[PDB]
Amino acid sequence: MERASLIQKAKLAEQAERYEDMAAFMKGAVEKGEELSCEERNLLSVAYKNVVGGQRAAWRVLSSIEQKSNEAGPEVREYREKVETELQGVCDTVLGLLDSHLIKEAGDAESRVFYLKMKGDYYRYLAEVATGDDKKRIIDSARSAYQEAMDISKKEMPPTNPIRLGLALNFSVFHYEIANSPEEAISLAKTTFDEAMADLHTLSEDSYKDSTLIMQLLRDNLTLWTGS
Amino acid sequence: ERASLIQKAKLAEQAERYEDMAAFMKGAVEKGEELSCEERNLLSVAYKNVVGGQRAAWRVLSSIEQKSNEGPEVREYREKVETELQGVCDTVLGLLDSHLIGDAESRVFYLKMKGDYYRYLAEVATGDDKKRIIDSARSAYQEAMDISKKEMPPTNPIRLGLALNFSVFHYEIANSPEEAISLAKTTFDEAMADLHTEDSYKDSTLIMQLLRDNLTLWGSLRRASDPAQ
Repeated sequence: MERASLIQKAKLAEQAERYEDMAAFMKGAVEKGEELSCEERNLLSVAYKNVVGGQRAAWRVLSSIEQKSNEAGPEVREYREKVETELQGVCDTVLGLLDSHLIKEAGDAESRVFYLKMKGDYYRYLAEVATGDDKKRIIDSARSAYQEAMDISKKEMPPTNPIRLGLALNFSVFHYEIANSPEEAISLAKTTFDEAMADLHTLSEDSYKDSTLIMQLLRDNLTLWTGS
Repeated sequence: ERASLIQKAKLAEQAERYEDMAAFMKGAVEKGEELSCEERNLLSVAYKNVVGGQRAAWRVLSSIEQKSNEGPEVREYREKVETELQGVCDTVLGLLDSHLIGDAESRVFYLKMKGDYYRYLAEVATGDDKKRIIDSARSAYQEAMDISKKEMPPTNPIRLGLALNFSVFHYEIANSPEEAISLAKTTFDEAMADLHTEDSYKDSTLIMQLLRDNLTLWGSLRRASDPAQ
């Protein structure tokens, strides 16, 4: 069998910063149809986060140029469309993996939340580029994925859990940027922060590291969305 | 069309999409037309980044492969990366040889680029082949050095860049650390001499700084006397 080899190669690709290869290896490993361990889920996420991150960054540059020139010819639109299409291909691939293999009405709650957060994240990336037609559905598919994830995490995981914090952080970004609900973004972020803060002495070192890093991102967004 | 491919290559540079940038520049070249100064740099920037990423990865994987057996996945994947890297170098050398040609200034530039890409093949070549590739890199650089020395000022950034890379070739590839250091100091001392002199100062000085860096890396600067502390 080559599942273990695909996973070993994905770890090598991570060290070599070959994220497209990392994503492909993890995709193939998922497709062997066995659940992923904690380590393996993170490899899947790291890989696609980086792949899509690069496409999004590029799309932003190109879209920004396209808009500021509309008072550099058809080339900007054509190339922005190429990048956009490619990006959608990645999100569709990731959502295809989540729906066909990973998300299940079964198993522990953390991994359930992890995949639904991932589902919200990738529908949110589709929403970043979508036009009014697709937009509404997509925004809503992102909202339900996050909301379902939020409901589980709130009942099953501590407020200091990094998957829970990460979920809240991203859902608040969704509110601010995508849904155009800056109030619930600010509110969710403050609430998340304060609830986690109250529970910090229950966390000992090592877990405190992971969680305070995400709490620092919440504080940063809050300061940005308001004042220092 | 050609002008569109060049416009798209500029956009790809801004979006940091170097594989796309390389492909657009390849297509623009393929259309014969000599490249302007700006266009040559776009070609170089694109492939420098593409191959840079493959080299960095190859470095990591080869390093793991060597430290480890002192596991077939490492070899297989290192081979995949290596093969892909060779494909890029072969593509670039194919462009240089196929659509090479005009003037002395630009002739240096392409021969330097020819030396650079044969040097990247040498970074991974095994034996019978490695030894030949090293010479194709050496002649490309040497021919370019001879032109630059007779036609360009010692402050010229293409000339400085060529010297810098040829000296790297000597230390790393040819295992001639003596001429690598000789060449690198000679190059920086000859440029330092005529520094005061349009105004491309900052352009040139950046490459001078790389020569001192790589020389300090190979004691540090000049002799040491008692440091007051």
